[PDB]
Amino acid sequence: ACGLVASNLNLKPGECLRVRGEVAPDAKSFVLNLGKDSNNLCLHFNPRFNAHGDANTIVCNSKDGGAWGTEQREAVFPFQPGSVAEVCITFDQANLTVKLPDGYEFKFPNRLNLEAINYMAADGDFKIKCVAFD
Amino acid sequence: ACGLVASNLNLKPGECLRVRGEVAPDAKSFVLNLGKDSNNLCLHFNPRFNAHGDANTIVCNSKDGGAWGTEQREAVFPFQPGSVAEVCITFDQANLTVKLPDGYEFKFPNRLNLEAINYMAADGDFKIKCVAFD
Ligand SMILES: O=C(O)[C@H](O)[C@@H](O)[C@H](O[C@@H]1O[C@H](CO)[C@H](O)[C@H](O)[C@H]1O)[C@H](O)CO
Ligand SMILES: O=C(O)[C@H](O)[C@@H](O)[C@H](O[C@@H]1O[C@H](CO)[C@H](O)[C@H](O)[C@H]1O)[C@H](O)CO
Repeated sequence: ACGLVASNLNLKPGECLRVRGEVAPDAKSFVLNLGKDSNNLCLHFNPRFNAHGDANTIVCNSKDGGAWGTEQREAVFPFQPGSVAEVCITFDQANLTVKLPDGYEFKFPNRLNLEAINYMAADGDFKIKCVAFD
Repeated sequence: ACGLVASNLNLKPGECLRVRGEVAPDAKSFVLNLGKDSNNLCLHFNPRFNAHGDANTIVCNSKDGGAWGTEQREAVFPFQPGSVAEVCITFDQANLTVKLPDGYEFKFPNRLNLEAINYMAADGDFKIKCVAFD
């Protein structure tokens, strides 16, 4: 919405999307959105340092034809304000797999049954430095 | 564009944009477009392997409010079909500096009044593997 927006990614099941960015020193929250377009997101990835009453919590959700799905809250938080963070994402028909710094990872269901990821957007307190496709 | 489209790049003067991609084995042409949007390009970078009657020539141009400017052709063509190529681009108010594989570097005048570069699009026989902001 205000950070980097990319489309025509043509990311296929099995392929690895790597994103490296800078976490603001005064970070409250940042967002990575993945999906078909801005209205159809298979992953809304929202680490909240201190936002919406949440402290040190990753919130995940989907968006289907403009409507948000049910929020899932993760158990882990390997992010520090004022540091460099890398996130790696892959997916298949059933699940997205998100790999985090310090060896953490979680799965989030592929609620939209997407077979290609064509859209990515960053927002909030995260400056993208590098994007790569493996 | 069938290729990657990126917006909100916020590339400022003196900053370096690095693009790595695979050139198709039967490549005829590829395009990197940089500017404000699809109608307003401070750089249209178009290596022609075999297109528009041209052979192994880099064609550069600008686009201003939908109108193509005066074409310039460069003297070197350090691109091989079926290989990986990195291109680095910096800019200031006067010129864009394009650094090519095999060390060659050329300048293309900045014909637009751009404070920052916010838009990038790739097209043709070039598959983007990595984008980095430096
Ligand atoms: O605080 C809550 O539990 C509440 O459900 C909020 O998380 C929620 O906020 C939105 O969640 C979305 C993801 O599900 C996005 O992160 C939005 O940016 C965020 O506003 C509420 O629906 C509104 O406060
Ligand atoms: O052959 C020429 O010299 C002539 O100028 C062609 O290069 C020109 O082609 C267009 O050049 C643009 C950049 O200046 C873009 O690359 C367009 O895609 C391309 O068609 C002629 O207009 C071709 O009819």
